Amino acid sequence: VKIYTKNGDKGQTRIIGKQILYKNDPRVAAYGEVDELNSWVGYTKSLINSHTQVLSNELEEIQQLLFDCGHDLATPADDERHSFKFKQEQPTVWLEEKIDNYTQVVPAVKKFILPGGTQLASALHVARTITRRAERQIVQLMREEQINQDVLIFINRLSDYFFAAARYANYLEQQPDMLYRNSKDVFR
Amino acid sequence: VKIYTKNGDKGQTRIIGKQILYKNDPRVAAYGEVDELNSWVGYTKSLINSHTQVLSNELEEIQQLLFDCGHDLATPADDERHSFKFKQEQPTVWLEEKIDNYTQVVPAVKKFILPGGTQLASALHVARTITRRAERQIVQLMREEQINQDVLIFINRLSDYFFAAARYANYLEQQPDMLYRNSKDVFR
Amino acid sequence: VKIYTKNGDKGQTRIIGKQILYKNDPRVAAYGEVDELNSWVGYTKSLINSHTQVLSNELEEIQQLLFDCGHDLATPADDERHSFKFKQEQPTVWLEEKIDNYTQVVPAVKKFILPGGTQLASALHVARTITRRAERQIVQLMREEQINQDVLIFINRLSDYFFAAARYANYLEQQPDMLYRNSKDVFR
Ligand SMILES: Nc1ncnc2c1ncn2[C@@H]1O[C@H](COP(=O)(O)OP(=O)(O)OP(=O)(O)O)[C@@H](O)[C@H]1O
Ligand SMILES: Nc1ncnc2c1ncn2[C@@H]1O[C@H](COP(=O)(O)OP(=O)(O)OP(=O)(O)O)[C@@H](O)[C@H]1O
Ligand SMILES: Nc1ncnc2c1ncn2[C@@H]1O[C@H](COP(=O)(O)OP(=O)(O)OP(=O)(O)O)[C@@H](O)[C@H]1O
Ligand SMILES: [K+]
Ligand SMILES: [K+]
Ligand SMILES: [K+]
Ligand SMILES: [Mg+2]
Ligand SMILES: [Mg+2]
Ligand SMILES: [Mg+2]
Repeated sequence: VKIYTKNGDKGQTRIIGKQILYKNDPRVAAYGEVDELNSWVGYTKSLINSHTQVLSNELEEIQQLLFDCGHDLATPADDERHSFKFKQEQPTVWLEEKIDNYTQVVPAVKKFILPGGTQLASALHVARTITRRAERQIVQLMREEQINQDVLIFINRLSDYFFAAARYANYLEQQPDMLYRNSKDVFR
Repeated sequence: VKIYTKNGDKGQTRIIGKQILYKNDPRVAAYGEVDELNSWVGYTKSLINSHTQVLSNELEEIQQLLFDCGHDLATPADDERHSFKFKQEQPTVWLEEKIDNYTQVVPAVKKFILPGGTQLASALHVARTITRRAERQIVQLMREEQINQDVLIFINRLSDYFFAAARYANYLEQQPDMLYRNSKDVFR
Repeated sequence: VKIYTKNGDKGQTRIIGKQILYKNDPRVAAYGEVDELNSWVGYTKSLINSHTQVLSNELEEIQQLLFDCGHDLATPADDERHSFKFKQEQPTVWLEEKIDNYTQVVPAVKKFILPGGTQLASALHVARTITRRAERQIVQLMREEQINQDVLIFINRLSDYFFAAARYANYLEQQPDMLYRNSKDVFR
């Protein structure tokens, strides 16, 4: 079992189906960024402590979902042999219930917060912004190729999830959020 | 209060003013990368310990400044309703005094250093390179649209600040820097 | 000694040789991403503990090699004054022996694993995906300019190294890997 095949040494790689693409192709970038997010989520999960244990399981669940998302991003819409498997409905509602819960429990802001606080909250804000980077790449792909739009819906919602969870993480250790000092009242 | 509006589910988003852009638009990428840097800085700040407490306040200050920078990056130069608020002068001189101080105190190198050392120093080198990534995106934007050039000045200087602070962080725990073994004498 | 020259304040910068490029130029991005990887590796190394000490030296070695790689990426192929110095052969075989060893020792999977586990294993998966991001940028450069193809070979192999090392890191603390629940048997 050798994970190195050396077939990518010239800069091309296989997607799902028969097509090979350059490694910088917008599709390869899209699921590559999802993979980087997925690794970051694993890193974030590794920072869980006794105050923040309640977040551990859902972070693992998100990793499972990001594999499902990446699968579809790797799959051309006109590949006869492979189909999209990701359905946004249940995963996205699941995220929304957590955003709702976490928004309700934490102290309310009007103003932008500094992305920071505890190590876990800060890692969740990093997750938030990597998710947003991945989303930009998914949009890049979408503008050139037919994608499963369900992935974009979920990935969009997911960065709201990470924002909400980051604030929740601070709340779980009673670390106050800090406000952006020049912020207008932006959350309504 | 629902932070999820679902208006971005199709890949477009509002900037400051009335314009909507695709999420992968160079402007949205520019302030998105600034936001990722901002989250990283929060993460770096969360790693401060009793040896490195002297760096905590300025890292928070940098977060405030990155919100000011992102505001202007989000604002088209011909938006009648919104103006640039960021002025580079004082923030950049403030960075320069710290670069000066930190450069003076730490052991002098000629040669490239390995970006590493303590956890905080290493996080500061990560900050350095995320700042540089954000700067590249700001330049991408600048080549297509009129930006507040003050933001570029500050963001340029900021990666020098993170280099200097990373070396300072090592010095604060008396962790020696390691040299790149094939380095020419590059700092003069 | 002032590391800030202010010459890049307008968005252009020098490469090796006489050429100046915009900071978002594909070459500047390529070695800039290598620099971000290099900083991440330093961060990963800073997470080493008594269980994982055996990985510390090779991570430092990888930092040395990434400087060698970046040098060549910074060097145009037709620069009369500067030459490529990186040779892939020995560094890449060195990576392969470690991939082999680490693959052999850890429990075998068929299926995709969640990128996660201990803090160090998770950081190694982050390294894996930053390496892959850098590789995409190196390919972007290659499609426009003649590069030292040895760098691409090594950088390709390196993300396999980080995958193998991440699994090894889990094994060193006896943290089980978790499988992607919808994975097909992909490793053969
Ligand atoms: N740099 C990269 N960024 C994102 N995705 C990649 C990258 N390289 C390959 N891929 C995708 O992820 C899968 C696994 O990567 P892998 O390294 O095995 O591919 P490869 O580089 O083509 O092969 P090899 O590394 O054996 O030469 C590939 O089949 C491809 O779909
Ligand atoms: N992926 C992204 N990367 C960077 N910036 C973004 C991204 N998506 C939106 N933005 C910018 O940041 C602000 C807040 O993001 P937000 O998620 O609220 O926007 P949206 O995705 O358009 O809306 P929603 O998530 O409610 O559907 C936006 O108004 C826009 O200026
Ligand atoms: N944002 C960036 N991303 C990646 N590489 C960069 C970036 N800016 C400069 N470089 C490269 O790295 C080297 C060091 O960066 P440095 O900040 O010293 O350059 P500069 O911005 O042109 O100068 P200064 O910061 O003094 O105005 C440069 O010579 C150039 O090769
Ligand atoms: K491989
Ligand atoms: K939102
Ligand atoms: K500089
Ligand atoms: Mg959104
Ligand atoms: Mg500079
Ligand atoms: Mg490969």
